Amino acid sequence: PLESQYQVGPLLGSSVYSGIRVSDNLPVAIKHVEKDRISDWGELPNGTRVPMEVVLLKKVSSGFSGVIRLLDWFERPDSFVLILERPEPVQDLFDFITERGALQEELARSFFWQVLEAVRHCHNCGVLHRDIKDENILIDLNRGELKLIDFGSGALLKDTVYTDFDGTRVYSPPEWIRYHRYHGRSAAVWSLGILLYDMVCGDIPFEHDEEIIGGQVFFRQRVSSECQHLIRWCLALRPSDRPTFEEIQNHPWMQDVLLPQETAEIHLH
Amino acid sequence: RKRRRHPS
Ligand SMILES: O=C(O)c1scc(Br)c1Br
Repeated sequence: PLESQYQVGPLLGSSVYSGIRVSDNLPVAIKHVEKDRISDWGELPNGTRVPMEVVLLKKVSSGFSGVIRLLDWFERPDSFVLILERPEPVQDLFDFITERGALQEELARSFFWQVLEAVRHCHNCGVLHRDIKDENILIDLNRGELKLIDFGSGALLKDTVYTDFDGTRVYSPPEWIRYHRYHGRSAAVWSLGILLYDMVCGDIPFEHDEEIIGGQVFFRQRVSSECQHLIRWCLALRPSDRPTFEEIQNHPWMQDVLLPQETAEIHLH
Repeated sequence: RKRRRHPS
């Protein structure tokens, strides 16, 4: 019972539909994925061959966190359908930055901190997202909580080298651009530096390969010296020179973060 | 310059 358990509404993007669970009127998002277009396949704790996205979502689904929750899924002849919990009201972080421009550092701090906690949660669950970007972050405008979405480019986390990548190139690290190789955590930290710059400057720093490998970060907005330092550290050209997640969260710019509800009341309501 | 989304 798939069409009987959810009322399907309008297209949110692409193929993802707004919907409501009939059992309790819970807002959901209904994501359809064509079998023919699936890159990596995995097996569930049952041996059922499913899209890796499903595997990764079940591994991070445990509990409450800043990660989108997979509520259910179904297999169809030519597709899989994914049922995700949908915040309401919501805006994704790309549209938010487009409308607001560069974010006040207090707000960027709260947002960036929540993305850090969410990505730590992924890594604790054995999952590498591989496509951190403002487009893949939802803001619950009433609760002030961020949610990481779209694990369609993710992978199981491992300590050895990755040689495949299907995320967003302008958030990919120079070792991928130059050598088509990267390690998971240090590549994640690079994308987080791109995201932090995006937040405090109003757009990402690099559009072209030469910029990505060039190692120069120009600040187009007024940005505090502490924040600039964190960004430049996350964007170190050598992966081993980048900070760990713990070093990011202990950085002086990251202290005295607002709680989510404070964030909503001060900046979103 | 123009701000734009980037595909995966
Ligand atoms: O609009 C979108 O692309 C998506 S993907 C998962 C959710 Br929940 C949503 Br509201």
